[PDB]
Amino acid sequence: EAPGTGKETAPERREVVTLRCNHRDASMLGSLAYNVLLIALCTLYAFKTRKCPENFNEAKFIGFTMYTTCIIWLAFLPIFYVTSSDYRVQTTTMCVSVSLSGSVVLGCLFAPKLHII
Amino acid sequence: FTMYTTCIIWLAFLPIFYVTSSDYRVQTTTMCVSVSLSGSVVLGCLFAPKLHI
Amino acid sequence: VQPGEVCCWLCIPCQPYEYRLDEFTCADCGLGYWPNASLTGCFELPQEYIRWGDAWAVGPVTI
Amino acid sequence: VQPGEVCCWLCIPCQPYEYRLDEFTCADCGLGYWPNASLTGCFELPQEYIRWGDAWAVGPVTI
Repeated sequence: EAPGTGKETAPERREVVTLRCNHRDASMLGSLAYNVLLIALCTLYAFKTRKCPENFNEAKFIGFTMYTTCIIWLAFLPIFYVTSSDYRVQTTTMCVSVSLSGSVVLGCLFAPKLHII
Repeated sequence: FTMYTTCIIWLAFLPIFYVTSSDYRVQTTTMCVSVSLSGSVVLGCLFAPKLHI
Repeated sequence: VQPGEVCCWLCIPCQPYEYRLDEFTCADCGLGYWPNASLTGCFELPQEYIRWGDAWAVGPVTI
Repeated sequence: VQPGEVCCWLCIPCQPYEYRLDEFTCADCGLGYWPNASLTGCFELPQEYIRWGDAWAVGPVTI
């Protein structure tokens, strides 16, 4: 498509400009989908192997992490899709979503690691 | 477990309305469906034993 | 603007975002600029995004 | 609008939210008003959202 860096975004009211990539607003969802189905099959296995008390019942923690990640992604995809007009707000919400996903992954899977110290 | 699920649902829905609060013309319409989804989440948390039986 | 007769003129602002070419015409030079105090004008408009200058995105940084 | 000549005038469309005034200049009702072409009536008092309306209401009330 393009390396990016689409400068001088033309707004309806020519007051201020904002720097952005070429088409990082609607094309990224495609790549996002490339992971979503993955996550899908992943949580599918998380539902298939949820009854496994092995590794201090690590299958339940895997399933919980999958549930939280799938919920936050199902909530983040339409938000990132409908907020493509604004730049600062869209970047802020996608950044908050990414940070929340990373934090819930580090807090749900590494919960027994922190508990046993 | 259901309380933790409801809490993470709250923590996931909070930024949704926090970012959808912009352009309140659609926020006044999404408030109803957000409250309905929250009520449905609480209903599931409460009736998981009722749904199993 | 020049009326039918060519001995008077009406002083009206055509557009605030339009380049000031002549005393009778009014047309923009480029796109996404503002006429500055210089003679050329309709230019000198950098990107409107400060690097870590606004306290509105400190949330992502601290998280 | 009246040019430097008193003989005739110049036809220029002003802002649309202005009322149907005389041939001097189109008059406005102020912020938050919309006149008509019948008697220059600027009331524009609609409702916010009708109960059980077909626009973003049927789905919510049904769910």
